[PDB]
Amino acid sequence: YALSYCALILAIVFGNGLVCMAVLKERALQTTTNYLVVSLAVADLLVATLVMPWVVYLEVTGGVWNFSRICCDVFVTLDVMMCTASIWNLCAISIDRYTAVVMPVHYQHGTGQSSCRRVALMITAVWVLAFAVSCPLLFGFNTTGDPTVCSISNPDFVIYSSVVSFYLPFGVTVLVYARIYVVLKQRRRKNIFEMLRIDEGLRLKIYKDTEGYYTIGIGHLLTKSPSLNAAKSELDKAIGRNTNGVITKDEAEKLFNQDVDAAVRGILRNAKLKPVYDSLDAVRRAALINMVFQMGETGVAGFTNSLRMLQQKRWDEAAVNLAKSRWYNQTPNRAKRVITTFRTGTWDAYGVPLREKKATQMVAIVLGAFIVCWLPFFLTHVLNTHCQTCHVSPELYSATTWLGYVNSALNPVIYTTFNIEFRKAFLKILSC
Ligand SMILES: CCc1cc(Cl)c(OC)c(C(=O)NC[C@@H]2CCCN2CC)c1O
Ligand SMILES: OC[C@H]1O[C@H](O[C@H]2[C@H](O)[C@@H](O)[C@H](O)O[C@@H]2CO)[C@H](O)[C@@H](O)[C@@H]1O
Repeated sequence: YALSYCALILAIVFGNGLVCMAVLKERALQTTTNYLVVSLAVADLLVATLVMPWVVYLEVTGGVWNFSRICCDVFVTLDVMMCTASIWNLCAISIDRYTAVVMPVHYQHGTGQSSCRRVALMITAVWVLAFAVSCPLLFGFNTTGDPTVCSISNPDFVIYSSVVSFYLPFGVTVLVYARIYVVLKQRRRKNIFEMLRIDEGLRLKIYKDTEGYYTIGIGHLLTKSPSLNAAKSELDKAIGRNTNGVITKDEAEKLFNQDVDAAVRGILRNAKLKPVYDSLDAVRRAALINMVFQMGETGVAGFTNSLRMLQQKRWDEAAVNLAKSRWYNQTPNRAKRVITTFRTGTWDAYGVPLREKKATQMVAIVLGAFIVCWLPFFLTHVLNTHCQTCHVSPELYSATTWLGYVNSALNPVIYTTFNIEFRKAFLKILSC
């Protein structure tokens, strides 16, 4: 393992040096996921420039350390800190996907805004957790039986780190990804009910809506009066018990299922909206209900141009038509999802986007790469220092460590493999 390590050294500063270059420059690649990928790329850049040079020195000698014990402590803590930073970032990303999968319509909205003061706080956390875990070595816990041997030999620390460095964040991510699978495997279609839940949202206490009117449950307007009494009075009336401002989920649901009925009926009694709704399909019908839910039977009746266009089955035209509206400027995201539903006649507007599936797939493999690279070590290093049946030759140990450092240079090879836009930006910086 003589020049091999030096090859790896450059491979790591090369790939992850690019990964950073791509994100910082490429507008498209500047997303919350990627920003965490940067910090993970930084964990590998530091490893290659502050830890592996010393790993290459201890390799040239037969495991003899001629430098200050203070210089050994720094070296060993950094090695722990980066590896701690890696696995934990990796977990931060896992949760990031979990939210993009479980709550996909909200994820897109909450990544398109001042969503850096979160990312900041996640990266920060991960590094500060990284440091605290490693710092004991710095303040004396790097004890060995000979000063020329520079290694983590402490029986207590090794157990601690193994849990906090690996078996905990690994256990988190594995159980997160367990749930990612469960959800994506459970491809339940959507309907009018799940649609409006997303768009309207569900609340149990009374609240003032966008117009300033008292509301509760899934967009149910209680009263246009400025009285919180009248609101509760109408709320009781609609449920059949003295609520006092609060309801249950299931109450909220039944109240909603009525409003949807009233919405259907309201349209069939309308002399403008009925012929449209008859010539629409189960799904596209659902988007008309949705507009009338948002805007009432007569407001929706005022898109004369678009209502005809939907009857004449001109879908694409109607969509470009409805964008030009005051409805769109007011609530532009909800419009985009209703208009897409009309255009396509599908619920891909409320699904998990392709872009995100492909990310969630990618970072499953980056995680896979890790556990394959680092699990060998954490089993060997634990069993070498807590020993009874030490079938643990130093030849093996050098491999398990070698394998662990190989991991760093792999990430950018995975990012080019599966992500097209990285692959695009990488050849863009290399082509100059
Ligand atoms: C089990 C807890 C544990 C956790 C972490 Cl993050 C560690 O650093 C990777 C170690 C560890 O042995 N480091 C020092 C060794 C010797 C120099 C290189 N390096 C191996 C990568 C370690 O024993
Ligand atoms: O506009 C018809 C609907 O009015 C209420 O719900 C609205 C209301 O306009 C307001 O709270 C807000 O803009 O959203 C919700 C629906 O989007 C009624 O409670 C509904 O039954 C009507 O469909």
